[PDB]
Amino acid sequence: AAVIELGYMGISVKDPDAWKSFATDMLGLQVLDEGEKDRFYLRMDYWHHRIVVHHNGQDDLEYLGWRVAGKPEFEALGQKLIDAGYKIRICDKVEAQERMVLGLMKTEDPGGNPTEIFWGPRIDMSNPFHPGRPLHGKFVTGDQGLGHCIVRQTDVAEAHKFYSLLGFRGDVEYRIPTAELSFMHCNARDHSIAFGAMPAAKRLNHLMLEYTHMEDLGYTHQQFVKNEIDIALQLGIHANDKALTFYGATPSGWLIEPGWRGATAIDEAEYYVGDIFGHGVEATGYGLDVKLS
Amino acid sequence: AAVIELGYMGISVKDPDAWKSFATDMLGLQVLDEGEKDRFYLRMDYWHHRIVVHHNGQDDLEYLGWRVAGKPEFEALGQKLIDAGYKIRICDKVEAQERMVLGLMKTEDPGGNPTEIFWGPRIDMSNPFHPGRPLHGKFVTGDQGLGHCIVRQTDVAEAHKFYSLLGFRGDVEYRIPTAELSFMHCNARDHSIAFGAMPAAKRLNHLMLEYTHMEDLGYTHQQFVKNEIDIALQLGIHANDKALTFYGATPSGWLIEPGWRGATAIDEAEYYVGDIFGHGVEATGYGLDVKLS
Amino acid sequence: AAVIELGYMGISVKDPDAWKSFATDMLGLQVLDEGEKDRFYLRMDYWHHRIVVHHNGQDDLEYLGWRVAGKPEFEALGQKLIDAGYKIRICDKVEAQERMVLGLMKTEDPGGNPTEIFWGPRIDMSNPFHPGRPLHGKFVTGDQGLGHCIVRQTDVAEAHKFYSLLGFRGDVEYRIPTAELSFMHCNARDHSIAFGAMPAAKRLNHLMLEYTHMEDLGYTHQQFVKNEIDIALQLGIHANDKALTFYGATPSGWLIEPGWRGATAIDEAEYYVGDIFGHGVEATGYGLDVKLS
Amino acid sequence: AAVIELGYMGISVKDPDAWKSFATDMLGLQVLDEGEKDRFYLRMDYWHHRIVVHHNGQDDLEYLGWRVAGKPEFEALGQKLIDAGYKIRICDKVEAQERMVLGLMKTEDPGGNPTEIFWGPRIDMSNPFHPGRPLHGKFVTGDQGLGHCIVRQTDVAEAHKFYSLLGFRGDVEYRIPTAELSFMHCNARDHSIAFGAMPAAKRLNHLMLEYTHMEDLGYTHQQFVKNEIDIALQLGIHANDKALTFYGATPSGWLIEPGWRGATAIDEAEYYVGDIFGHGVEATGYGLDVKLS
Amino acid sequence: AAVIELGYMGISVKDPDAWKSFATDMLGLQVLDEGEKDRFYLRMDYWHHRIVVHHNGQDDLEYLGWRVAGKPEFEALGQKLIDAGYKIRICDKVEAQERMVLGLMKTEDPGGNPTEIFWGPRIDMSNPFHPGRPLHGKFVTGDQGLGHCIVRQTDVAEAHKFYSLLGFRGDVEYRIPTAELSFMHCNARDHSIAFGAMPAAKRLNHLMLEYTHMEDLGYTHQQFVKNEIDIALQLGIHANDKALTFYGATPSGWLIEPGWRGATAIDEAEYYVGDIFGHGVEATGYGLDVKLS
Amino acid sequence: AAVIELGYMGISVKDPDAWKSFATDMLGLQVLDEGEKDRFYLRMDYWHHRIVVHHNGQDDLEYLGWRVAGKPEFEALGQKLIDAGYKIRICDKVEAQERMVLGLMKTEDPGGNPTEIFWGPRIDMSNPFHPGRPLHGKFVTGDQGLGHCIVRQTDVAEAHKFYSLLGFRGDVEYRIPTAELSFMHCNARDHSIAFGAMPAAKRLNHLMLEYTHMEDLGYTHQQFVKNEIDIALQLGIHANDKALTFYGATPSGWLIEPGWRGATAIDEAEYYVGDIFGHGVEATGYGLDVKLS
Ligand SMILES: Oc1ccc2ccccc2c1O
Ligand SMILES: Oc1ccc2ccccc2c1O
Ligand SMILES: Oc1ccc2ccccc2c1O
Ligand SMILES: Oc1ccc2ccccc2c1O
Ligand SMILES: Oc1ccc2ccccc2c1O
Ligand SMILES: Oc1ccc2ccccc2c1O
Ligand SMILES: [Fe+2]
Ligand SMILES: [Fe+2]
Ligand SMILES: [Fe+2]
Ligand SMILES: [Fe+2]
Ligand SMILES: [Fe+2]
Ligand SMILES: [Fe+2]
Ligand SMILES: [Mg+2]
Ligand SMILES: [Mg+2]
Ligand SMILES: [Mg+2]
Ligand SMILES: [Mg+2]
Ligand SMILES: [Mg+2]
Ligand SMILES: [Mg+2]
Repeated sequence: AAVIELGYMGISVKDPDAWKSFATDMLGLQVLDEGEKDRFYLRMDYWHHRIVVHHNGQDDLEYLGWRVAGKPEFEALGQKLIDAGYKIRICDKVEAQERMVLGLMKTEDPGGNPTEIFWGPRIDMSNPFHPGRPLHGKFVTGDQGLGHCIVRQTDVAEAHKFYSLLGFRGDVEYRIPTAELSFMHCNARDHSIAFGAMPAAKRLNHLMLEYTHMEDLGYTHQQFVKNEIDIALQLGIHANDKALTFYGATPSGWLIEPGWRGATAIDEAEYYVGDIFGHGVEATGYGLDVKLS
Repeated sequence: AAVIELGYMGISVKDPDAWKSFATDMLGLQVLDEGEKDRFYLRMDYWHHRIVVHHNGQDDLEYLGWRVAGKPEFEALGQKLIDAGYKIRICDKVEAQERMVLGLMKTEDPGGNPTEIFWGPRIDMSNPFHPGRPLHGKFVTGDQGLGHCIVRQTDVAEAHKFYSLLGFRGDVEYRIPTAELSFMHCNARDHSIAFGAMPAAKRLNHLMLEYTHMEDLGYTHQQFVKNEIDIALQLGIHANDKALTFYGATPSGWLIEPGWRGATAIDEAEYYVGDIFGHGVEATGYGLDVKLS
Repeated sequence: AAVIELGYMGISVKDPDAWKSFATDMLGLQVLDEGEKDRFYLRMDYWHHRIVVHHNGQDDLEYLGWRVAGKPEFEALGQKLIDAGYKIRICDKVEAQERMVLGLMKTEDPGGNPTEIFWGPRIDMSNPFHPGRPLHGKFVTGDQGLGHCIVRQTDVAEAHKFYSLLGFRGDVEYRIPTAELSFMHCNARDHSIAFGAMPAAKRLNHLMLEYTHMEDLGYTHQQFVKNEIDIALQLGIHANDKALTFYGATPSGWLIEPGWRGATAIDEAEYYVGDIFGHGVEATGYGLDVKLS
Repeated sequence: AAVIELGYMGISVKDPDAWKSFATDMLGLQVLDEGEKDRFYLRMDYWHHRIVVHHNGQDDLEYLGWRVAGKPEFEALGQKLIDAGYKIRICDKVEAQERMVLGLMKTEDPGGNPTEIFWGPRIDMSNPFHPGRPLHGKFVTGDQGLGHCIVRQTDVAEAHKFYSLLGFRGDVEYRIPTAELSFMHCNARDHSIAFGAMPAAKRLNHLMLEYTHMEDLGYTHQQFVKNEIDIALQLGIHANDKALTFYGATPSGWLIEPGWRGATAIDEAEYYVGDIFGHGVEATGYGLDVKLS
Repeated sequence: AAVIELGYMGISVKDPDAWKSFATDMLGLQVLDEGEKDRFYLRMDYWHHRIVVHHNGQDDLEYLGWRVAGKPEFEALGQKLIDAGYKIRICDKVEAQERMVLGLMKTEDPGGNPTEIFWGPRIDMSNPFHPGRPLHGKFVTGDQGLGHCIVRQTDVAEAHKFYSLLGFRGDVEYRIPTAELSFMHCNARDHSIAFGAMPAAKRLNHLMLEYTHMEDLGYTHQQFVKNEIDIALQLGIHANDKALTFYGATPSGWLIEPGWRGATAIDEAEYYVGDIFGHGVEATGYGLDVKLS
Repeated sequence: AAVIELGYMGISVKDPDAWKSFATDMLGLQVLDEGEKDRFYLRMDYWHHRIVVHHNGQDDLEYLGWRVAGKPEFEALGQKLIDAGYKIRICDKVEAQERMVLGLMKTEDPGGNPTEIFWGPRIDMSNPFHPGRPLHGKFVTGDQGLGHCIVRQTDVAEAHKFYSLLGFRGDVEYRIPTAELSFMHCNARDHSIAFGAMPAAKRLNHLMLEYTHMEDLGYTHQQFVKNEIDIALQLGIHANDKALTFYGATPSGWLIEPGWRGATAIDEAEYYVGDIFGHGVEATGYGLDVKLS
């Protein structure tokens, strides 16, 4: 029994209108508004949603939702967490329905990040993805889940223990002149969660979303430049996942990492002291002032 | 040890002559009459038969025959069922020979549906399938077994427990505005058995048979229309298996679901609130008045 | 730990000169004479040999040599046989060297057939196979071992227990109007050993050797016809392995089954009541007077 | 938990300048000098290095570095070695940093060869391999590690026990008229370590490095001939790995075996009494005066 | 008979030392100096050279060398040019040897650009490409020739007539708000020559060289940024060839266009009014101040 | 209409017994003796023969036999040769039958080498190739014909004109420090005929035969070394065809070039000044004292 993907994430925001325009125009995500007073959804694929956007918010992560294959794996992982001393709560039907899942449990990772484990997402096969702007392609999701994030941790060894229990694999992959960053995978995506020991004002450092087409990544980069949105780290290729990516500001102040061409996760641990090219610092103050080239 | 396919099914009918004409002309199945006073066979492939048609009957399912790989799996599953508290009977040679199998056991699922577990079907490699009408292609069988059915259940959780013990995987896949339907697989066929909590006059709701060719599905649909046979649900594509199918009346009053292009089963649970298109209700009273589009 | 192929076989013969001419001209095997007074070898591939031909003999099987992957599997299987009550003898270096293997043990199957289990065959990569007559192709060996045989058994259930312990899988595959024949596999070859309950004057009923090319099978058949050698069963295709084969007399009186186009073994048990075509009886008295078509 | 590749090796040399010229001109390896007073590095691929060359040395092997997938396998193998009675030392951060690995332990094989087990090599993805002379291709490394070696052993059975514990598989593959040589694999490379019982003045008999291109192997052979460097064994093809190789003197007196076209390791043990062609003795005194053709 | 590739080009430069450092460090080309007083060579592949760099020069193009398949095509094209009224000179052996070709003719295109047509380039298969800095990959050459250029033309219709006679195909592909640019191909490279009506101080506007690997393109871009070399047009993707490219200053003042992922030429004419993304103007004065996004 | 392969060759020899042993043991060719007093045949494949060996001979080439597709191409090429001023003779049935072809014409190339053009070779599909020694593989023939040769020419331009008329393509490919050698192809074999201006005592310089397997080439090389047969040029790889080959003496004094891994012919002319590696001179006096490395 193990987590198999980053299924969904919840964020809260102070400016929902800015977020709708940002998500659609700058990224190509689809806005779905179900008429709820306090939230809307962002789509990437056939799932009803991948991101829940809550308003009256704190401009930060609200929860990560990690999928397991089914009820037997849900029950086994729950018991594993209990046996290891972690505190979990199995949610009732109302709470599961709020997330639009068949089964749901809530806990917190060792860094304080609200963590949900679920099975049975709602897939709207009748409602194909329709991007918020014209796209050459689509997003890479499927068995790789929605993307990845770096989140704050206060104790890297304890974080690693928790994510290992959940079925993730990975360790320190960068020693940057020394800062150490750890990257963990639960499927073919090179990593789904990553972290280090750096102090951080927010739970969320960045969210990476992956395009199928280089043309969409480039156009997104151009949208950031034309609209004069801060780029924290310039275009570059990571040594671990081999993806072409950049990092730009969101209206909430944490970063989005649009990217293209991520490689398959490997179980064999290796480490690097820098990236392949690029990812030079441009705008500062976003929690990623590392020297990568 | 696990069930690996829906190997055969037995039905009983009040009008065997109507069933011969229906099976051959409307569906393209092959009638095999071995001169027995009380039954004949329907073929789909090289197996001696896939369906036994008993006459002097009740116009309903008589038994489902689930295959295991061999004697060791047969013996292991038998003991598993006994240990879990289910009542089984290991059949003698005469009874096994009646079904034309090397080993046979009989039991009943929690909904009262007679359930057989066997190994070693008779394959007539010398006698290739010869359809009851001209076909462009053939049927999809092989590792996927003969097809799938929905059968009546009175306790969904108990049904799920039983089929899980037998090696099936699956859960609720549709929440239709709320009706919940569960679908379970034991091989690459998207599902082989499915059920929900709806009251039903018959054990059998429908049997799905899959053509290799769209042209045969379309011609079958045309045969139903031309002969003015009730179509309960119109052409459409299911969100789970992605197959193009419709549902038509059989002479016994339960439905046949001829189809084409079923997708591979997945172990990762998801659910839907509707189909991709179609499957609108036409004729009523057949136990499937759900809103799928 | 399991047997992985029929590695070699030993036979003894009354007329070694006739056997050399037969093996080369009629079958295309390669004769290798190492100058030993009491034996010579037959080759099929890069192995030093696949068949040892002893002279001053009884015109029957002397031993079957079953390969395991290595020493750990050899030791594990030896202990398994001991624990189950079978009598084995681990051979010393001289005896292992006689067979040209790294490790050797000797036992007897429940029908009295001398049975050897070994690891580490001698492969003469420096000495490519050179057939005893011109061939269009070569033999099918590799992961499938040298071929298959039917051998005499006195207790089918005990035979099955023994071969199952050794890692073989399979059961009754033919019910011929009733005679039952069992076929067991230990690799991709449809079967490597088979048996039934019929009385037999010899340990060996037949040995099947498989050509890569239909042209070589046909030419071999023609050689039997032209030289007026008894054909016991005519050309035909088996329902289990789908191979085109015939059965002809050897100088020792047991049969050779030259063949072509054998299918991959399947773990799922099925049975047949006849072959696909052919295999009609021609010459009688060879222990295979079954009705296969 | 098992060793997955020969990750690195350390050697010590009396003439570092001769080694730089040899490695670059004769073999095409890349010299990397980090300004350390007592060592330099040789590269083959993206790894920071594959060979450490220590100076003020003994012209022999200093250590073999065997990789495991990650920390869990490192910890499991360490405990396995302890439980079996072997003496290991888990290294501190300074020592791990010396080797540029995330975790390191040191021990000695039963023949006295210093043996290191590590996880997390440093990969310089920013610094692609740049050969020390023009090459048509590159080296075969990746999942196959850097190459293979024969090292001295005093007790073959004890050596085999040790490498088996580490996850290697293999046994005697040559009986050369009798000398027995054992070859063990831990990945797809036909073998990564090999040994026999012959007396040897040095720990290291030879190191084999594999080119992707035959043209580079041939040019290397020509470089040895033109520069009048001793060739111990002439061009030939091995019966086990099917590679085209020759053996030439290094400035340290042990042999390099440049090669091309190695086959995939097999778990099924076989043995040979000679090679496919070539590998005739030319220069003597290098510890490989065997008759291979 | 037709031109099949841009085989070589000659340039002349005022600062050969700056060009050596630029070509090697910034681009990864290989410098080959044959000891000639007035020139050196740049390599990209197995050809003896692709670019001749003459010194005591004008910082501009000296000649384009267009390859034909062999002598029959050389002779046919020569006669075609003569028959159409163009002035050509068939070169003697000394002149052909200067270019290291088997046959050579010299002419001038309608814009005054010295144009050479040749067959039989010198290929140094013994001397594999060795880049002037470490590269992840190599260059795209082969059937696509060395790259492409834009050169000055004074009469677009006459230029088109000339290149059409030589076997090129293509027409106006961009109408940029109106400036019209024409692009012509002679092989699978999307184009090998292009031109428009804009006034130009130099014969050569830019030369495009294509990497096999995105990582090398990105590293080259980084080298331009780090060394503060003018980038005329920023990273972007062309609508015609779909390549990712940027344009940077050379020491001669004309531009290099390093790129990656060019698409196959198409014979069906289409046109665009802008690029896919990027190629925004940065540094001005380089003859490409067009609005492409 | 064009020649499509080197179909057969005739040689005459002073020592037929030495030639039988040489061809079989040293090369693996098959000797076929039809009981004719003055000749025997050598086979490589299903053709009745590829080489006719005449005795009472001159130890040189007697004729090259070039195949055309059929009668229409035979008639067209005959008329082409006549129209161009060459002297041909269309052979009668007896003469065609001597060569075992359906149609035959005889002429002489400009260097005096007897040249035959034919259609309709005799293929003995009933008699598969059986090599004169054990082989790992077979020969490369099929659409590539039997091999290639260098033959004497007195006027290279006239030779080129003749072979061009016959449908061959090619030109000078080596300028060896200056000696120029021309190589011409008529199918996918890199070349089938080659020549230069060097004086030669014999019509035939060498015949190249190509193995499918490197192992057979290496074993052949070893046979030459062990039997102390002159090797004129050592193992090496040609820059044009990329084949691994060496050149050894035949009993007739001209050379055989056994080889492996020839590349596909290219229509685009290029030239080289040396080989990739090897082909160093060993034994002299065989008409190939060129410097190739
Ligand atoms: O996705 C990533 C891969 C590698 C990284 C390496 C260092 C910082 C951030 C990184 C990141 O977001
Ligand atoms: O085969 C099926 C797939 C999905 C279904 C969904 C809802 C009702 C029946 C269904 C069915 O027969
Ligand atoms: O190889 C065989 C396959 C099937 C058989 C079925 C019945 C008798 C002999 C058989 C046999 O030798
Ligand atoms: O790599 C090798 C393969 C086989 C061998 C067989 C005998 C000696 C050395 C050998 C070797 O270095
Ligand atoms: O390679 C190119 C493709 C398209 C272009 C379109 C407009 C200007 C330059 C271009 C170029 O160099
Ligand atoms: O087959 C050949 C290819 C290239 C050659 C190049 C120079 C001499 C002989 C050659 C030859 O026999
Ligand atoms: Fe990231
Ligand atoms: Fe259904
Ligand atoms: Fe058989
Ligand atoms: Fe070796
Ligand atoms: Fe361009
Ligand atoms: Fe040649
Ligand atoms: Mg990772
Ligand atoms: Mg399902
Ligand atoms: Mg079987
Ligand atoms: Mg091995
Ligand atoms: Mg174009
Ligand atoms: Mg050529």
